[PDB]
Amino acid sequence: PIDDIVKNLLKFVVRGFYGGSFVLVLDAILFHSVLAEDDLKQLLSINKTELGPLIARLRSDRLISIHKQREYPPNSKSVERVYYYVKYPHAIDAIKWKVHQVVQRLKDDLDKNSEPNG
DNA sequence: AAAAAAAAAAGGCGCGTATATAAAAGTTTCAATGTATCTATAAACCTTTGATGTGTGTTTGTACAT
Repeated sequence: PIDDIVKNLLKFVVRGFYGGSFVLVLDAILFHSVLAEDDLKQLLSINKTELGPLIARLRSDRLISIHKQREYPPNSKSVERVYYYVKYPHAIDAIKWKVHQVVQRLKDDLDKNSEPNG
């Protein structure tokens, strides 16, 4: 549905004005909403400084609200995983405002213009 | 008293002191990367100990032979 477009649109921006690797964490956790954190790390098989700053954007854009996918461990102890429960509405909401802001960095800039007065 | 082996002793071989020329080969040293190994630490359990509704309990009022 538009939900695919929502994910589609997320890919575009995360690849339009973002680097290529930005969408890799998109698709990986887009495969399954409630995903174990290591699975993406395991399949990518990459370092934690090749994953940390990418995780930053996912929550810096709030696109991947990594839900604490708590599981029932067999040892009777703590169990959880960073399952990116995407907050589709809220993610774009800032984005639209984010977009607006750069336009303000042009809508204001229209007065910084052609013919010399100063 | 006589024979044999090592030291006393010096002068010099021959390139370290620069020393710059340049190519030719190679080393080591430095730093980013990767990994098992300490640790605390706060988050797992287990036990403890102070606060706690209440099952059982003292007065009220009872059908019920006695």
